[PDB]
Amino acid sequence: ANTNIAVYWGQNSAGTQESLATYCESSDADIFLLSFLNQFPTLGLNFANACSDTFSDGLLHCTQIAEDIETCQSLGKKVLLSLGGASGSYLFSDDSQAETFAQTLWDTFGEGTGASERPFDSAVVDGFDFDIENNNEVGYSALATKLRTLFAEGTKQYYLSAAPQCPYPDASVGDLLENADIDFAFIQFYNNYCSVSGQFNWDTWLTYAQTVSPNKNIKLFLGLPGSASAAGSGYISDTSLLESTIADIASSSSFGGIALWDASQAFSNELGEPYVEILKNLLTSAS
Repeated sequence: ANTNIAVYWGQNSAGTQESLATYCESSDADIFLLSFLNQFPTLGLNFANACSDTFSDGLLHCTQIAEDIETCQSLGKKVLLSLGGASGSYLFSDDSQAETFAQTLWDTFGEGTGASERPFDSAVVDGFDFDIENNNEVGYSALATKLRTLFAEGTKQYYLSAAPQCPYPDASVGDLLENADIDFAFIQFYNNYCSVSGQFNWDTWLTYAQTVSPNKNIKLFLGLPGSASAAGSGYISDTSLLESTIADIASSSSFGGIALWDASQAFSNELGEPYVEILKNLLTSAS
């Protein structure tokens, strides 16, 4: 499809973040990226105010999120766990360490049967997003490649995504995007020279999809802030500009839709219609 909306959820950018299920029951969004597994290989999660309980060892234990992942999935939504963010608390030393970690993710969050503490109990994520922000690329391609092998053990389709910023190549997930099979790229077109109103470089990303990406069918997403306060710059309130941008980029099989930072912002920002709704509708109208 070229009409999907992806939203990050978990970090409460707007302050007023509601439960994950609240957004899945909205109908404006299709893919939900839980933000974030912010610490690894030694596991640590952070979902701002949305989960506070822990196992004895301090690892988050999130029964409401677990319930909500299942609700979301019954409603046809996909829910991926996003690795990374701005914490500064993750790194792989090498490919072998990252391959071990694939097994860890599978057993902790996927359909793996290896006995592990499960932050989401019997809920099973639909895959993983790589929002690596520390400019260290080691291991992610090996991790993604190993995950693909493990997914065959499961009983549903799994997805891998990455969240580069628009400068190409990306200094954190470039190697991953060039060397692993990735379903979705949620490309950040703001806080950078290549934003929509700057020197918009969608063309470069299209070249990447068509000629570099191991998955030729990878779907590129226009990543935007969900409100004026969701990022320093790059918020687009001009609906004519949104409309013309979508018209330009929807013209290829590589266009997947729009990704938004974050749900709390895109759902609550009204212009008096929720911003996420405005975008969902522009996508379907272009289709």
